[PDB]
Amino acid sequence: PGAIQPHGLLLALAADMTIVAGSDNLPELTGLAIGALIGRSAADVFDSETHNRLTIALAEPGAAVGAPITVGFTMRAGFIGSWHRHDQLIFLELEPPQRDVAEPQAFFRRTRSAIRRLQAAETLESACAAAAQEVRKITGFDRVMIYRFASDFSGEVIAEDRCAEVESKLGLHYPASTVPAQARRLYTINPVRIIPDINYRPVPVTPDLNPVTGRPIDLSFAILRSVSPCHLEFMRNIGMHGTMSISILRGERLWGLIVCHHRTPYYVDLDGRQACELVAQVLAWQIGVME
Ligand SMILES: *[C@H](C)[C@H]1/C(=C/c2[nH]c(/C=C3N=C(/C=C4\NC(=O)C(CC)=C4C)C(C)=C\3CCC(=O)O)c(CCC(=O)O)c2C)NC(=O)[C@@H]1C
Repeated sequence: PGAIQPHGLLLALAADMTIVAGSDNLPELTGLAIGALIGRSAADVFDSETHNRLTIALAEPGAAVGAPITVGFTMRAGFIGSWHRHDQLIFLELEPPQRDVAEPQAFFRRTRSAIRRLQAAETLESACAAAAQEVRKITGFDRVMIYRFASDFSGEVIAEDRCAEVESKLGLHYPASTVPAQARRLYTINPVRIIPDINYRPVPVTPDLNPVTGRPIDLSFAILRSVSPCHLEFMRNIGMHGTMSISILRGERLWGLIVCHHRTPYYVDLDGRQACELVAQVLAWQIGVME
């Protein structure tokens, strides 16, 4: 155990900013070796401006999450990074700057438009239909659904927008087991979950033992964390190899999910995930007034 999905890098720093852990794909994306970085200082590995951004963000020890940091190394180029504090470690997760031609970009206009359209929705039903259609425009996903939770944590697909070629899931009910209590808990903490490719080979993080708590590294807060085989099989059975879900939060309660599926592996960068997050906040607020 102790692995992530390969579409990014995970570096784990101790509270003092010393590199204590890393995903095995660091030489393949940066050039530097994993062992040639464990025990190394962040001041040596990152450029002066990057180390400054990191130090400034980590100067408040209460702050659990950080806005995207441009991460540049001394041997560089720039990665888009997210940090989280969990299990007494600072997790720095990097998305490579290498954009694919199939992947969407330029989310601003489409997001402003989505929010303009969403505000004009008259009912809870028509706001969820507009949110599904608008998220599909922003992202390019094949199918986008609004999956609402019932009191027993079972859900129903109350809304959906999709490519004509893909099948419908509108009106379908599923047990609470499909999205279990511990998956649901992490969605109240980190609002967007991504699985760009259900057939990924997990990339391990070495060492997989936390050098402070004694206990192995808890990656339950990492964006790149591995997926339970049960969910991967569930997705494979419906023919969707790329997924993304955005929680609809009513306070800390999970009202539902904005579920996105793609037939082939599909990736939405940090910019588009933050754009979708905003749409979900607008939608949750409107659900609150309309309820
Ligand atoms: C395993 C035996 C049981 C199980 C576990 C499981 N599910 C998830 C995560 C998700 N499950 C879904 C559920 C749906 N997706 C949909 O498209 C539909 C309607 C067609 C449903 C009911 C969702 C949206 C997620 C979130 C992840 C994602 O965006 O795809 C987990 C957590 C996996 C993770 O790492 O996030 C687990 C452990 N699923 C089953 O079916 C079994 C009963």
